[PDB]
Amino acid sequence: DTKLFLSLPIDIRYTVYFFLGDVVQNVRPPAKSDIFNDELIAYPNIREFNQSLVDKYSKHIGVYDYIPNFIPNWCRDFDLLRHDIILTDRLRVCLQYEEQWFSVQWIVVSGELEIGIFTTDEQFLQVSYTINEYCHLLSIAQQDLRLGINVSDINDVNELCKEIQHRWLFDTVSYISFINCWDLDHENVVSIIPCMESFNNLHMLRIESKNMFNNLINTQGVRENPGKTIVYNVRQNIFELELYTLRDLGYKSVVDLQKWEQLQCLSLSGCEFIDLNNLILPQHCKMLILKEVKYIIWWDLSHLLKRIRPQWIINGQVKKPTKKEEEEESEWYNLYLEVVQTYQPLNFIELHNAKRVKGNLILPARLVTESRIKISNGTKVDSVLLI
Amino acid sequence: QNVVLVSVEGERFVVDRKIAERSLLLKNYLQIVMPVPNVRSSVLQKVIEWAVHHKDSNFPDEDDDDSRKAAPVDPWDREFLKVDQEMLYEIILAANYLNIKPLLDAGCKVVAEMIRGRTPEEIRRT
Amino acid sequence: NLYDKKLFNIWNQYERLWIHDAFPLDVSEYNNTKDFYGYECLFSKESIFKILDHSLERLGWLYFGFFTDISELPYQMERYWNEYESMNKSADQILWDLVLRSVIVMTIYYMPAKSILSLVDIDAIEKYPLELKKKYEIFDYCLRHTLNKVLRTIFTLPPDVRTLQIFLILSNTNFLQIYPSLGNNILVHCIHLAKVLGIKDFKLKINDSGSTRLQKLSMHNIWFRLSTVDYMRSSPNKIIALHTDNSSALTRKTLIDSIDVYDVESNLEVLRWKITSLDRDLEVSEPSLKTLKAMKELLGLLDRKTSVSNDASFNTKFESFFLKLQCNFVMWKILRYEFMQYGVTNGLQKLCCPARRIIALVANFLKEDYFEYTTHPFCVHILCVIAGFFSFYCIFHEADEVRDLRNDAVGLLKLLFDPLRPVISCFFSNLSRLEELRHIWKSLVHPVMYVLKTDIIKLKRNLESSDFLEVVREFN
Amino acid sequence: NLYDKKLFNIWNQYERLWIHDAFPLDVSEYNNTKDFYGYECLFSKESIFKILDHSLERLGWLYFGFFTDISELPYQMERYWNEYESMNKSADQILWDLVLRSVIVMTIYYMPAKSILSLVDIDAIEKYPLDFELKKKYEIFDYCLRHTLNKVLRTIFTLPPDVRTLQIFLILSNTNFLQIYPSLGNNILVHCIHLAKVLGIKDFKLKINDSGSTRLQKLSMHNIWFRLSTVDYMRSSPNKIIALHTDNSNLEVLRWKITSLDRDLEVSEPSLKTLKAMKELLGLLDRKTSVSNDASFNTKFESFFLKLQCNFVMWKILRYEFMQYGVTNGLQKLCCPARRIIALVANFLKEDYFEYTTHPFCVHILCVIAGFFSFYCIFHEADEVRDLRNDAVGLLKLLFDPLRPVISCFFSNLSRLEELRHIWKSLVHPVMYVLKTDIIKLKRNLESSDFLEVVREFN
Amino acid sequence: LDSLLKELPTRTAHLYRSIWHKYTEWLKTMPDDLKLFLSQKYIVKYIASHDDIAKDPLPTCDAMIWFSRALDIENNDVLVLQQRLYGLVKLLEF
Repeated sequence: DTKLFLSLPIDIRYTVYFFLGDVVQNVRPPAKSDIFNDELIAYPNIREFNQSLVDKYSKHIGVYDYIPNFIPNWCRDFDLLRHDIILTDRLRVCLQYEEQWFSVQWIVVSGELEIGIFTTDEQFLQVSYTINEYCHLLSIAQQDLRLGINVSDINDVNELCKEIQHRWLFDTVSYISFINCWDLDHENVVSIIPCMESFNNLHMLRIESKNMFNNLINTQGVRENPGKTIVYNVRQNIFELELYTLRDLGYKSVVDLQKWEQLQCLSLSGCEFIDLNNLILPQHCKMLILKEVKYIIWWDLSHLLKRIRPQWIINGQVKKPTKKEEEEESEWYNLYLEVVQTYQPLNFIELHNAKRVKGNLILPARLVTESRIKISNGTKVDSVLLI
Repeated sequence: QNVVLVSVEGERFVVDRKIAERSLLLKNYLQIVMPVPNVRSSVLQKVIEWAVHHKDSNFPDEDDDDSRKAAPVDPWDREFLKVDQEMLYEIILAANYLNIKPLLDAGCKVVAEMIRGRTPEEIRRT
Repeated sequence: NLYDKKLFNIWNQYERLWIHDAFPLDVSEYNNTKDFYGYECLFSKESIFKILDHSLERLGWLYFGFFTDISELPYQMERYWNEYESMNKSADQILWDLVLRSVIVMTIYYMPAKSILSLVDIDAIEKYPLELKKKYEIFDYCLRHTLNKVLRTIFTLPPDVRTLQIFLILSNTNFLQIYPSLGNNILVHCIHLAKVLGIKDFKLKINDSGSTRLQKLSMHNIWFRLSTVDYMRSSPNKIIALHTDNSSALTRKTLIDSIDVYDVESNLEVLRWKITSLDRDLEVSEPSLKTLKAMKELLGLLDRKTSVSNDASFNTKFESFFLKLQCNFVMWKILRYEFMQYGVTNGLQKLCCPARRIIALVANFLKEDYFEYTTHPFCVHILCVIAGFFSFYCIFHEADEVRDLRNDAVGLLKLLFDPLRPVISCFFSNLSRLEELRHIWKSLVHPVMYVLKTDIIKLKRNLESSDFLEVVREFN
Repeated sequence: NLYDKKLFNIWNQYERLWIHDAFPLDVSEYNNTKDFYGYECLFSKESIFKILDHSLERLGWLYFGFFTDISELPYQMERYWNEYESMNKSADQILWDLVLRSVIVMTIYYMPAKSILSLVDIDAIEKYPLDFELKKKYEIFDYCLRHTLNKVLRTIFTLPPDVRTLQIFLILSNTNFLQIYPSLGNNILVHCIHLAKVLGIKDFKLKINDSGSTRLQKLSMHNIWFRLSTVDYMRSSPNKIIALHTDNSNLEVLRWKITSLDRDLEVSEPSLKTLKAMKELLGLLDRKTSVSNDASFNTKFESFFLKLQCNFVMWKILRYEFMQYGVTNGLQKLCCPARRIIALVANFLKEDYFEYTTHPFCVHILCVIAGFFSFYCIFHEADEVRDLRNDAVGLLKLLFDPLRPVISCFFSNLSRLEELRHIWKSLVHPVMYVLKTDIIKLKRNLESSDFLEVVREFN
Repeated sequence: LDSLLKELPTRTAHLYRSIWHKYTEWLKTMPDDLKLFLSQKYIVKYIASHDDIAKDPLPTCDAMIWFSRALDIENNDVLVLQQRLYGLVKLLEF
C-alpha cells in the first residue's frame, strides 16, 4: 500500500526505485531499430482525452501519433501522474542521492514555462510540472537544473527562456545538452552562443555527433568564427563533460583538447570504435567514464613490454626487493614511471561492457588494488600485467 | 558446525554455521550463539527457507547494476513469497539488517511488480 | 525526530566546544636549569643507549618513516659524546643534539615506569625537583628543558629540514594537548618551512638515483604526517593551514600545486591522510548520502588493507592498531551522521559494534602489557568523543547496550589515566554535570536543551519551574 | 628594439635577483649581557623622556597611526620606572616594556650622533665595548637592537595572542633590521601574520553606532592590517611564500593602493588601457596627495614618503610601458620622475633632515634606479641618464654608512658592471649571453667568447 | 543500407516513419510500386492537399530522398530528383 510504504527508511525506497528506473507512464516508445519492424504492441484505449494537452505538448509527442490508441493513453497518464505520492517521494529521494535516472530540465509550450522530467537515453517525455507546484512540493531556491536543445527548443523559445530568466526570474540552470540539431545551424548555436553570459551556475555539457564535435570541439579545426564557437571564459567553466553517439572517434583524427582547460571529468558512451593513442588532453581531468562501445585500442606499451624480464614476474605482478641491484631497481622505477606517464593525467577509468580491448594491458597495482580501474566483464582480453 | 540464534521474542533457532556464513553481518560478527534483535519467528523461518533454497547459487555482485536490473524473478521465490505485506516488509527490513542482498533485491522486485501492475482506481481513491 | 536532528546539530557544536577546552611566559627562568644529559647529571651514556635500543625495537614507526638511514643516529650519538668529552660551534651538531633529545623524550613517553625508574640515577634526584607520577614529572622537566633549548635554536637558525622532524617527533605526546598555543605557533613556523623547501617535490621523476628516491620518500612521509596534524589540530586559534593543499580521495562529481592522491605512492602515511580527508569531507564540506555510501565502501576496502598487516613485531601491531582504530572511528562518525540526520534503521546497532571493536582492541593492548602504546593522544580524543555522545543519547534515551558501553568506556578512562589530567578532569566534571542533567530531564523546546543553548552561548562569548532550572544552572 | 624589450625583461629579472639578496645561534651568549635601561646602567630615565619628546615631536606618524592614546606611552613609561624603582610577573607589563624599548630604538635610528653621544654615560662606555662619528652610534644601536631581539625571541612564543606584538614588529621594520637579519625577520613576520589572521583584523569594516573608542580600534586595526600587507609585498622574496597580500584586490588605504599597482605591474596581465587607467588614477592620487599642506615635521615627512611612493611607482609603470610597447619620448618622461625624487631628497638634506633619508625604502629605490640607469647607460647613450646615475652613485657612496654591506656589495658589483661597459664597448651579443649566464648563476645560487670567459674568471 | 538508416538521429527517424505511415494512408486514399508510391506527381498531390506539411517540408523532402536512395535506385535518379526537390523547396519556402 502507500503509507505502509512511506513509514519506511530511504535505502529501501532507493533500491526499489532503482529497479523502477523510469517507467512512470503506462506506455513506451521503441528504439530506432525496432521502428522498421511493422509490429505495434497494443494500445486499444478510450476517452478522458482532453484537447488541452494533446494539442499543446504535441511538439514532443505528435512526432509519433502512428499506432494503436496512444495519446488518450498518454493523456490520461499525464492526468493521473500529478497525484502519485509514489512519484513525489520518488523525486525527493532520487534527487537526494542522484538523478542519473530522471533527466529533468526546463521547457516552454504556449509561451508558458514548465519543468519536464524525461528519460535519459534521448529524453522521451514523461510528464512536467510547474515551478510553483514543484517548490511547493519541495523547497524553492536556485535549485540547479538541466537543459538541452531540440528542434522543439531552438531559438526564440530558447531566447524566451533566456529573457524570462532575465526579466521574471534568475538563471537557475547549469547543464547544457546537444541531443539533436547536429548541423551547428538552424538557429540553435545562433541563439545560445550570445546567451552564455547570464549562465554562470554550470560546469557541464553533453554532446552527440562527430560532425558537431569535429566542427565545434576538436580544436585543430581552427577558424575565426566568433559567434559560431565559445568565448573561452566558459571553456574555463566546464569542469565536467559528456558525449555520445559516434562511430570513428580517433581513426587518424586530430584528437587534442588543450584549449578545453579546467576540465575535471569526461564521460563517453554509445559509440563503435576508439583508440587512445591519438587522444590528447589537458591536465586537471582524471575522471574518465566510458560506456558500452566496440573494441578499444589501448595505448601501445610495446617497447615497454620489450623492456621486461621474467626475473621478477609473479602472478601478473612484479617488484624488486634487492636494494643492491640499483641496476634492476632504477630500471623498475623507470619502467613504472614510463607506465604512469603514458596515463599521466588519469587516475580513474570506468568501462561498461565494450566487448573488447586490443592493446596489451600493463597497469599499476596501486590503482587496481583499489577500484580506480573499474572494468565491467568485457573480458575479451588476456594480455594483463600489473606493477 | 551449527549456531543458535535468538529471535528477540527469545526463540533459540539453530542454523548450520557456514550456511549462515553465507550472510556477511555474521561473517564479520564471528570474525555458539548470537542474538537477533527486532525479528520474529516465522520471519526467520522463511528467511532460512530462502537461504537454504539458495546456497550453491551464483549471484553477480553488489555493483553490477546491469546484471541486477537484468531481472529474472526466480519462480520458486516468486511462489514462495505470495504472502501479505507486513511480514513481507519485516523480511525486507531484516535483509537490510543482515547485508544479504539478493533476497532484498528480490523483495524489491516483487514490490515493484505490485506497484507496476497497477490500476488507476488506486489513484482515483486519491 | 526533527528535534533529534536539531539537538544532534547542537551536539556537533558542543563537541567542537568540548574539544576547545604551568609554563612561565619567560625563557630566562630556565636560563640556568641544570640538565638531565651530562655524564653525571641524570642519564648515563649507557642508559641512553638502552633507551635508543628499546626505541628502535618497539617504536621505529615515526623516525623510520622520516629519515633515510638510522645507524646514522647512533653514529652521530657516539660522535657527539666524543666531542662533548673533548670539550669538557656549528649548526649540524646542535641540530643533531636536538634530534636525539626529542627522540629520547618520545621514548620516555612510551616507556614502562619500572624500567626508566631502574635506569635513572639517584643523588641527582636530590639535585633536582621530584608509580607513574615520578616518571611523568621527570618527563615534564626534560620536556621543558628541551623546549627552551629548541625555541632559541629554532629562531636563530637557517632553514633546515630537521627542525620539522623535531616537532613531528614531539607531536606524538601530551605536548600539543598541554601546550596548545605554543604548539600552534611553532606549527605555523614549521608550515612556513615546509612550503619553503619545496617538499611538495616528492613528485618522483625519471632516472633518479636511489638516494634521490629516498630523499623524496622522506619528503613524502613528512608532508603527509604534517597534513595529518594540521587538520587534526585546527581549532579557531589557528586559521592558517595546509590540509587544503592536498585533495580529497573521494573522486567527487561536483567540483595544480594542489596535490591529488592515488597518483604518487602507497606508503600508509598516505592511508592515514586519506582517512583524515574523509573525516574532513564529512565535517566541513558538502554532506550528501551517495557520498557517504562511497566513503563507507572505500573505508571497508581500506580496513581490509589494514588487516592485511600481519603480526611479526611490536611496531607492526602498533601501526595496525592505530589504523583499525582510525577506520572504526571514522565509520562511527559516518554512521552517527546517518542515524542522526536521516534515521536509517539498524544503523545504531551497526554503530555500537564499532565501539565494541575499539574496546576489545584496547582491552587486548592492556592485557598484553602494552598500556604505554595506549597513551597516544588520538586514542584519548576518541574515547572522549565516544563517551560524550554515549552519555548524550543515554540521558536522552534508554538502551542498556548504550549504558554498558558508556560505563565500560568511562570506568576504563577514569581508572587508567593520570597523563592528561587537565583535559580529562574538565571533561569528567562537565560529564558529571551532564549526569545531573540526566536527573533533571528524568525527574518540546525543553528547558534542558534551552540550558544547553545557554551553554553554547557562554562558550561562544568565551571565544573572544524556570526559577529552579536557573538555580541548578548556577549550581553547575 | 625588440632586443631592447627582451633585455629589459632580463634586467627586470636581474633586478629581482638583486632584491632577493653576526647574530648567533644559541640565544645564550646574550643571556646576561648588559641592558641600557637601568638606573645606573646606561641612559638616565630623564634623557629617555627627552628622547620620547623628540620622537613625538617629529615622528608621531608610525605610532600615532597605530595606537589609540599616546599619553598612554609616557604613562606606562613612568609606571614601569616606578615599578622598576619599587623592584630595585604578567604579560601586559612585559609587552609594554618591549614596546617602549622598540620605540626608543626607532628613535635611535632617527637621531643625530652628537646628541646621543652627549646623552650616553661615560663609565658605562667603559663598562661596555667601544668602537671609538656615526660608526660608534651604529655599533651602540646594533647592541641595543640585538639585546632587544634576545629579549623578544624568548617571550614571543610563550604568550597569549595579543595585538601589541604586531606593533613591535611594525615599529622595528622601519630600520636596517630586515635587510641585515632577513630570515629572522621573515619568521617573525610569519608569526605576526598568523596573529593578524587570528584576531579578525579584517573587521575594520566600520559599522553603525560604534563608540569613538571603537572607531579608533577599527582604525588601528585597519592601518595595521594594511601596513602589514605593504611590508608583506615589499619583503616577499622566495625565502617566504606564505602571504597576506593576496587577500586584498585613510591614506593607509592610499599606500596599499600604490602597492597594489606595483603588484599588478609585476605579476599580472600587462594591457594598455590598464596602464592608462592606473596612471590617471595615480595622478588623481597625486592630487589627493598635494591636498596635504606643509604644517609640521611629521607632515613634511609623510607627504615626502607619499610623493616618493607615487613617483617611484610611476617610474616603474612608465618603465614597463617603454620596455613592452616602446612609446617615444618615454626615456625623458621617465627621467623627470627621478628628478622629482631627487628634488625631494635634496629638500630633506638642505633642511637638515638627513636622518630621515636613512629609511631603507629610499635606498631600495635608489638601488633599482641606479641599476636600470647603469643598464641603459652602458647599452645606450644619453648624457642625462649618465649624469643622474653618477649623481646617484656618488650620493650613495658618500652618504651612507648604515647599510654598509649591501651598498658596498652593490657598489662592488656595480663597479664590476662598468667593466662590462668596456666589454660591450670593446646580434645575439656575448654581453647579453653573459647576462644569461649571470641570471643562471644567481637562480642556481638560490637553492671572442674565450676572452669573454677570461674576463668573467678575472671577476 | 541498414547502416545508412542507422546513421540518423532518433526523433527525426520516428518522425520519418510516422510520415511514411501518413503518406501510405493518403496514397490509400487513391487506388495507387515504390516510385509510384514516392512519385513526384503523387508527392506533390499529397503536398497540395497537405499544406500543413509545406510548413515543415524540410524533413519531408529529405526523407523522400532518403527513401529514394534506401532501396535499389540508381543514384543519378535520386540526385536529379533532388535538384527538382531543391527547386521545390525554393519555390515553396518563400
